[PDB]
Amino acid sequence: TDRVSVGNLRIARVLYDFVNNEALPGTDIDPDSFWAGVDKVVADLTPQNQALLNARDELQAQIDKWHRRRPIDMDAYRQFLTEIGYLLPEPDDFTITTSGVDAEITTTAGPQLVVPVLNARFALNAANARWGSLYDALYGTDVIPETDGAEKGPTYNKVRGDKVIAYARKFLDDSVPLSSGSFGDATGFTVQDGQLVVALPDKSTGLANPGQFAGYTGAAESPTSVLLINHGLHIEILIDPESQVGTTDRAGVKDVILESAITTIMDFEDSVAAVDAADKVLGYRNWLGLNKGDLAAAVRVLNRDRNYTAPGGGQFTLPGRSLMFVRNVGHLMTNDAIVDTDGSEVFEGIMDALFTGLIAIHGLKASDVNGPLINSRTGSIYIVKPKMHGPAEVAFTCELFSRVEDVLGLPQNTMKIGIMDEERRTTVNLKACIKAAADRVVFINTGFLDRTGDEIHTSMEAGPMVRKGTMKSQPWILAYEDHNVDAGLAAGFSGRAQVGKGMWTMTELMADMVETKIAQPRAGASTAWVPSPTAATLHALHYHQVDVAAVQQGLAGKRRATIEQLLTIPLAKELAWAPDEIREEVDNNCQSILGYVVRWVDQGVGASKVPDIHDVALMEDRATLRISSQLLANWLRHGVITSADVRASLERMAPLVDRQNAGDVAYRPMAPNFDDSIAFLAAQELILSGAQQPNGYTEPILHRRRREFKARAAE
Ligand SMILES: O=C(O)c1cc2cc(Cl)sc2[nH]1
Ligand SMILES: [Mg+2]
Ligand SMILES: [Mg+2]
Ligand SMILES: [Mg+2]
Repeated sequence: TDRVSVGNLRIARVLYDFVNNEALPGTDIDPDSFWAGVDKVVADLTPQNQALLNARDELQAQIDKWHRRRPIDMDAYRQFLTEIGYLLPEPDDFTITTSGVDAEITTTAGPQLVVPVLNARFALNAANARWGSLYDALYGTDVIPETDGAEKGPTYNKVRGDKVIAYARKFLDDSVPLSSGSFGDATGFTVQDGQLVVALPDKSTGLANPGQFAGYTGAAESPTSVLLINHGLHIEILIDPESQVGTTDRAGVKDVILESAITTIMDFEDSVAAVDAADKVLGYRNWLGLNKGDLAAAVRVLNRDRNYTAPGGGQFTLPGRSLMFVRNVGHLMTNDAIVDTDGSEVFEGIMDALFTGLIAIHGLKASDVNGPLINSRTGSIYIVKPKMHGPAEVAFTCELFSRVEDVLGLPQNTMKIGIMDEERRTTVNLKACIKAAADRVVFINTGFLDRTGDEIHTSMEAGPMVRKGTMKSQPWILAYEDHNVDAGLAAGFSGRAQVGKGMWTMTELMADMVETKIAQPRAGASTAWVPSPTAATLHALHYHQVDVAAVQQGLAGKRRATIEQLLTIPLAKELAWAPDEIREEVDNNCQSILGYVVRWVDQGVGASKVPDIHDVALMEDRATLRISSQLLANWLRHGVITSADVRASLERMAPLVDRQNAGDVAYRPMAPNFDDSIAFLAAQELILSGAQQPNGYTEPILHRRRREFKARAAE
């Protein structure tokens, strides 16, 4: 065929081989029984999966027709959504009962990294990013300005280094204050009677709160490092007077190390391009290596844990790696990794649950067959499930997980669930969605891109929508952000599960990140997404300056969003825009699509630093495609713009995207032979067919074009 027959299934040999030879050994699950369970799970769960997808289509069909007869009566609109089953009754108050959850999630607040699992070295970097140098972060980025004269160059600018040092000293004052004086005047550190004691030029002092002293290394009389704790996060003062930086430091300090990326999401969904059996296996194989703890790539090796000395005691170890979640794909797509007897593809999410769940077994244990490094410490498996619509699709995820756990021979509720709030039918039924996963949920979060794509698609027929930039401050999205935090805290998330907020996408603009991203913890988010290990470290500053626990209890019991605000469709007003503004918005959207699409389709890259139309480096996932294509399809549908406008724009934008990828040998230009670039045709189709797509999802077209490209590369 060539495939492996097991019941109604025809399994791609690469997958069959990978599973039996690499993933199964060490798990004590008998191969023939694993494959029987797979057959059974797929046979039993496929019908309901399909039933859900159909229900999505029926609802959207009803809304499309409703809008085609029309301001908007919100009373009648709201009651329509209730009649059809879109808006469901808000259940009574409850508290989640999820148990066996790691410390990283229950108690601590901090940055959360996301990385495409298909890139080993990015995945490895993310795992080791649990601890990072603040000096390197401050020195290498624009947090410390190049004026003056702190300009960066080949040589080490000693002027810049002093700025870094002073910056770090201040942070210490702010986060672990001394009873008198400041770290900036320190001459040394000693450990007397299980207390940190700091040497001043005048006298000496202790911590204003001695309980913030976590541990140390070396002799108590002359420590090689000091370990501090604040708001659950650790701070390490590396002390070494013989160091280059140390010789010039008043107290011999070499560096300050911050606990940064507390948890990481290894991503199988929107940051990766994976359209067939071969791609899935490359992804499963890295997930395997991460869980074994033996993954290593050729630039290297997962960092082992960090050992310290307790204040008045023996040794203790702290986790050196970021706690790994995995984002499986959602309920939509199928993949040829497995087909049935009639040749139709199996649902890709069901597959991920089985395989990523199986592979995750190796991370619950350290052995010669399971590999040396453990992930979860409380025996959990953390799966973020994206793009769910409403509480019934959450319950289906519960059931899927529950069924997988039987096949894997795991205790029930082993497989925990991160509910991404990124679709409108979830937003407005959020409390119900959490309720359906009440014994499994460990995470909710919000974002911009997917949610705004769905916003636009759901109300496609209602009229033209505001510009993408404008969306970020519209009533619905402000309500959506608050209503998430509120639903969460009301379900008892504080001290139990993460409340997360979106990615900082501008990877070179770190000064701005430090200035503004502090808004997310101030809004009571226990975690938020960062695009790099450097960003994780800088964002960790915010959890020191903000007591997320304190903020969360202050927000307790508040109902800051109304259903009316959630349901306020972002229609543009009359007149609204001038020609030049319209063209500018089209260009920006065609550049966004083209810029991301060309690397996805031509090179199978789903996450990278893509310069936007103003050459700013952005790190967005595939959901950039959905928001951009839906906005244009919306503008197209209501005659704000034409198909020829869109094509003229794609043709204008293409050569810029081309020259923006000049430093690439494997890059192939889209201009001037437009109609012969699979990437180009993919970008054009995403728009002109955008309105027909199920909920505006881009994967159907995208996967097919990537398949088409790989097929032409087979000759
Ligand atoms: O929501 C976003 O903008 C966003 C998500 C992800 C995942 C990555 Cl890996 S990079 C990235 N950006
Ligand atoms: Mg998304
Ligand atoms: Mg405090
Ligand atoms: Mg439709």
